[PDB]
Amino acid sequence: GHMFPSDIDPQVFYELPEAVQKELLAEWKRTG
Amino acid sequence: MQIFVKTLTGKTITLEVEPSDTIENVKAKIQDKEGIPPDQQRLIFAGKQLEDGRTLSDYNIQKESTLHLVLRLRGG
Repeated sequence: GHMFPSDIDPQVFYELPEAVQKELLAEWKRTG
Repeated sequence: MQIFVKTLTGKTITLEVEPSDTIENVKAKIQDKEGIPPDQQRLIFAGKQLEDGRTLSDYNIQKESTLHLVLRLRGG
């Protein structure tokens, strides 16, 4: 899982720091 | 000055600010450009995360410099 809304795409999300990605994917999944 | 906020979808939204402009007011310009409220939006620079009470200069960002925009769901 590397996106949730259309505002997210794997390329920038990989340029992203892992710990912020960790927040994002976990919260995205939680509110999901 | 201007800075290039890359959004997480692979977009780059340029916005016009000052080095002394706060991250909060930068995120508020993202709300103008993207529609996302600041409390729900996060800001990264160079593999590091910023806070609303800090400024571009606090992170040593200058003009024609790139930023990263994420969605962080909520805050309060």
